[PDB]
Amino acid sequence: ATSNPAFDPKNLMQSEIYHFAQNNPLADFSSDKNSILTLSDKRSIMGNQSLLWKWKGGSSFTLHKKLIVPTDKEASKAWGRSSTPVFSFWLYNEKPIDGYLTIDFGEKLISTSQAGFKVKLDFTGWRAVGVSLNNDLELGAKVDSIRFKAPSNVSQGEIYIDRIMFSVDDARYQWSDYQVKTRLSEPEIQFHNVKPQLPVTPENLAAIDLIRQRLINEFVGKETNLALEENISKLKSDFDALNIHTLANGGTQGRHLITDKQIIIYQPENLNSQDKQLFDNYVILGNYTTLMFNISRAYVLEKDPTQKAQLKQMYLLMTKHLLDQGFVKGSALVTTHHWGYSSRWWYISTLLMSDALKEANLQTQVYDSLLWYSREFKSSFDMKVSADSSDLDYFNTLSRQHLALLLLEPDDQKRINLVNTFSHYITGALTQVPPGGKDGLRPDGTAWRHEGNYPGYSFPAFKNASQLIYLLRDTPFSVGESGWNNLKKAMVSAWIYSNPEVGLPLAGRHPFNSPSLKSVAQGYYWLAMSAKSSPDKTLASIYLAISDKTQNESTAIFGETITPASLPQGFYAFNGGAFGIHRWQDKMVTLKAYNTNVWSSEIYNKDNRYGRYQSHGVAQIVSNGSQLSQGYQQEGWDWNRMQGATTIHLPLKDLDSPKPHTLMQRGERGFSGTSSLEGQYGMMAFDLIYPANLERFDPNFTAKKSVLAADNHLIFIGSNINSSDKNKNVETTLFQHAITPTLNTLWINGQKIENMPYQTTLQQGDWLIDSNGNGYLITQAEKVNVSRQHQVSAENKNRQPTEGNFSSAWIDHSTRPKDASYEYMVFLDATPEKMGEMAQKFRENNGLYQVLRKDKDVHIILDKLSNVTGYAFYQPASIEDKWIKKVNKPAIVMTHRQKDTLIVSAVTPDLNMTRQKAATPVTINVTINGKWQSSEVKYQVSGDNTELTFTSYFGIPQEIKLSPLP
Ligand SMILES: CC(=O)N[C@@H]1[C@@H](O[C@@H]2OC(C(=O)O)=C[C@H](O)[C@H]2O)[C@@H](OS(=O)(=O)O)[C@@H](COS(=O)(=O)O)O[C@H]1O
Ligand SMILES: CC(=O)N[C@@H]1[C@@H](O[C@@H]2OC(C(=O)O)=C[C@H](O)[C@H]2O)[C@@H](OS(=O)(=O)O)[C@@H](COS(=O)(=O)O)O[C@H]1O
Ligand SMILES: [Mg+2]
Repeated sequence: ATSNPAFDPKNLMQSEIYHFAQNNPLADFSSDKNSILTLSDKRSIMGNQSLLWKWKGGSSFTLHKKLIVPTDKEASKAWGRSSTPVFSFWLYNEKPIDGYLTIDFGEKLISTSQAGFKVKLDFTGWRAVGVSLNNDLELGAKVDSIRFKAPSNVSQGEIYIDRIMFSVDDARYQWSDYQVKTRLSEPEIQFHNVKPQLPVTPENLAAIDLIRQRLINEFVGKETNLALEENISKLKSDFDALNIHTLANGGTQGRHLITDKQIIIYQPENLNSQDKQLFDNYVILGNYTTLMFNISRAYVLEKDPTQKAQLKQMYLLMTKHLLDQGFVKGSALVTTHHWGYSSRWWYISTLLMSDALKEANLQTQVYDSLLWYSREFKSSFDMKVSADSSDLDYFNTLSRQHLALLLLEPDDQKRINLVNTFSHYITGALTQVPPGGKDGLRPDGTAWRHEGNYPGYSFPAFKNASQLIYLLRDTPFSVGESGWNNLKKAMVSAWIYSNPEVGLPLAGRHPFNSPSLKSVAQGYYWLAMSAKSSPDKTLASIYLAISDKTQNESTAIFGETITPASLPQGFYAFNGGAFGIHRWQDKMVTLKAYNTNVWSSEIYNKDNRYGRYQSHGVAQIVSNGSQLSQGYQQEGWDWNRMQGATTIHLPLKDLDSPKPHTLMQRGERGFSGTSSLEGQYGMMAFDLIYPANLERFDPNFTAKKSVLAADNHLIFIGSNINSSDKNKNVETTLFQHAITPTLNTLWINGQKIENMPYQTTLQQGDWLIDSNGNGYLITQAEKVNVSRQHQVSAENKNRQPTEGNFSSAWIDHSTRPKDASYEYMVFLDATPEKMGEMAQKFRENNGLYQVLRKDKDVHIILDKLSNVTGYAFYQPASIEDKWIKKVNKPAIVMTHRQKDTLIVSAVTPDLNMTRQKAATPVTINVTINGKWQSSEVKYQVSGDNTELTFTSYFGIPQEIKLSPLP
């Protein structure tokens, strides 16, 4: 504390704190005859002493401090967000008081003399009080008096006060509690309860105790963001450093506990050097509760009985210090927002210490406290299934904590009702199709957070949701088969679209830091072993592949011999992210588009700044293994040249998102994505349309981009490519990868190229092989550039410069000022000898494929290697074709004529929804030439032709096998 006024307009953000760690510490305080002020070193919040106030009822003391109270607007301007000036302090009662402490603000006040507030004194332990001086008093600039009046209707009494503070605080975070009413309240949990109730029986109680034990087992024998410490020397050393001691008639003294978010009320950047030094002595709750958990785990594993007892005493003392510090029911502590980050491992520690807390008579206090602070999560913790219940962050950061809270309930019947209700909650959250863009699983196996398919959030949710189902398995509390089935679909999908990292197009805002299925591995074991007919051989076979375990290892793990899954082969459509996956041998190709319902990219203030082209009709090829080891290197990466994309090559200042904070650019129409045929063949249809008026986006940049994928190959075609500037800098990237000693060779037309730097220009009938063994045959292009070159780029978080050496090739569309086009073919198993053979078949009147149509209405690709035809109806149309005559909606149709049958698939990749509305099915009428008889696809012969009726739900393809009528 200084001689300056509070909120000194001179230095508004500098908190004025009465902590008494300074010379003449009571200088600014006066008392009436019926009050006595002493320092005590018995307990304190900041510095080693607190104000002991002995009083008779109605007696006052006065703090004399000039307050220049800012408006909410002036506070907000000073800090840069919605702010209010706050008055706060800590008080300790050694015994409860039945009445109210009155705090009054005014000028030159005395016992007998503007505005003020009340604090109920019915409690023991530390409590914090924090009120907005502008919004929470029942204030003219001349305030110099803060009068603390003991309650009238109570004969005498005593109170410890510390850390009386004037600060600028976040306007969201002065919360009401059992001591103070503010303008803000986080209402208490009100648990839902499902009927019928399960009875208290030995069988149901035993199942509850086995669920608790199974949780203990998971935490005592590696969690992300759990700073595990197993060295007991280290736990004892950290614990002693808390300087906790039990006091005579109750409570503790030890270092003050504060959450990472509670520190805001101090404005610590702006603290005077004296206050900062004391503040720096606080303990961050996150660290403290992590320590409680590590001690609990060590306790559970400890074989030495002396050490074991010591670890229990350490845990219970930490528990007593935490409760006495005011982390108790009815104590807001001004705020506890983002409570999970500070407390998640406290919840889990209570499972391990449940019997110790029972014996110490602390279980009801710890349960009431955790329940109270959990009210921040009321939307999930109440356990009433809603459109928001499928929250993927919940499944990651809160679901096991939620279970642990319920198991901590002291009454047996209520504990069984809560865990029964939880099982129903989790089942519904894992079963329902949330409307619109809300979080959760989807029927194609995509899994959404931030209103789209998001592996970076779904992968940790899959791990923990699988664990939850496994914890409850084979009990009266087991998750419904419908939730198991949905989660299996999403997790088998993740195995398909990862190799073992998700591709660049699925990286969300973390390009070059893709999530890996390796982090989810244990979830496959958990979900396999929780099957109704356990083990689920598909999920077990994936667990062994991903975890690098052999068939010989399977018997001990699963109780029967299972062969590790081979990599999935064929084509899989995922219109939930307007993508598809083509798999052949050890390669995965991620084909990705975007549309009204699928954002192109997530770009934040410091994430994915150059990610504009993440979903521009990309076709990233990934062999099984590290993507970095295959040359997907962020340093020097040209963000313009995403593999398969058609882009405008821009300087990075122009490619950067035009929004300083968040942009999630959605497309201009519902239709773009993929479809599949026989689980083997795929097609992408991408209508590249830019916004009419977004800064840095050329409103006239357009392209129609189709890909047909079958076996070892993909046919890429593009048409109707345009820009505002005659296709200047408009380019289609064949590939880009870093040059390393392992990635040193390109082939061009049978010649080995290793020089750096190197440039050449190729054209129709030329071919290349990149260092990852992908071959590219140029089948239509005037100008293909190939470059081995030093590149300068910038990293996606802070735009700081990077550099690296890269091999790349791209089509230059500037040679066709209007409606530029391309065709090329990729071989996934290319060798110079096989590419010589494919080039020869291309020169033989194109024995590889034929484009039957390539315009703004339809792209039709006949693959002559596979004998499959792909039809990208960008618009409804009548066509001239052997098989297809007409389609009445934008759609993707595919055909395969085999021996005695014609197989037809159809879909729209349009999800037919908004951010708000549920997807509904689209009816697609596909007329085919000839008379056919036979899948849920309906057909009707109609003259010399056959009407097929497809139902496209969430872009999930349907197919039918037809055979000719005579
Ligand atoms: C603040 C911001 O830039 N984005 C908001 C999200 O926050 C980020 O995402 C998450 C997360 O999803 O866990 C945590 C961090 O705050 C940020 O990286 C997020 O807000 S959240 O309440 O913090 O989670 C979302 C809201 O959820 S959502 O649309 O799935 O409903 O809003 C983002 O904009
Ligand atoms: C999409 C996203 O940001 N997800 C969050 C995680 O970050 C990804 O994973 C990790 C990582 O934790 O190694 C690092 C990068 O930030 C992302 O690639 C991660 O956020 S965190 O900022 O890394 O802590 C997790 C945190 O989960 S936790 O709450 O289990 O610790 O939240 C993600 O899902
Ligand atoms: Mg003090």
